[PDB]
Amino acid sequence: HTVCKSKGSIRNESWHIDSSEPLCLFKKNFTYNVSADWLYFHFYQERGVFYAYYADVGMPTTFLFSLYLGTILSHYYVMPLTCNAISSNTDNETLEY
Amino acid sequence: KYRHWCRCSCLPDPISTYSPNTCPQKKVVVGIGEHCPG
Ligand SMILES: *[C@@H]1O[C@H](CO)[C@@H](O[C@@H]2O[C@H](CO)[C@@H](O)[C@H](O)[C@H]2NC(C)=O)[C@H](O)[C@H]1NC(C)=O
Ligand SMILES: *[C@@H]1O[C@H](CO)[C@@H](O)[C@H](O)[C@H]1NC(C)=O
Repeated sequence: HTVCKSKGSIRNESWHIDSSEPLCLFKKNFTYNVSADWLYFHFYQERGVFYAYYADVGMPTTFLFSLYLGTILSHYYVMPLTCNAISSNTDNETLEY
Repeated sequence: KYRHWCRCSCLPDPISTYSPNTCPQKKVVVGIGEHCPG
């Protein structure tokens, strides 16, 4: 699970525990438009290569990056975001995915 | 999930088994270039 920064909860963000740095194949940061209302992503795989698209403004998407894995991805999951900012008693805001 | 005699298996390995429908390991062929999954 994860926790949001503003108005945090009594829990702590803990989804992985690594004593040392594991082997990585891709580590890069990107910047997007913070004033955007909606975000769109195109994720797919082909010939063992992972492709990813993203868009901050407008409905059409643009190329972001590509990664080679050599395996076949099978499952995906969205972990819950638990904090005190998406509640009903507070301002009316909900999470959509 | 566990391996389910009543709770038997391929017996022997899938290389020389006679019940491929019940054996969990399915023989596959590489496609356009990948790695041997097992
Ligand atoms: C990508 O951004 C994240 C978050 O801004 C960076 O993670 C931070 O890393 C510094 C240095 O290790 C820490 O002091 C911060 O606490 C981290 N922030 C968070 C939220 O974890 C990350 O380093 C950036 N990656 C690159 C390659 O610059
Ligand atoms: C970000 O989005 C807002 C609202 O969608 C838009 O007005 C703005 O031009 C976009 N770009 C930047 C750099 O703020």
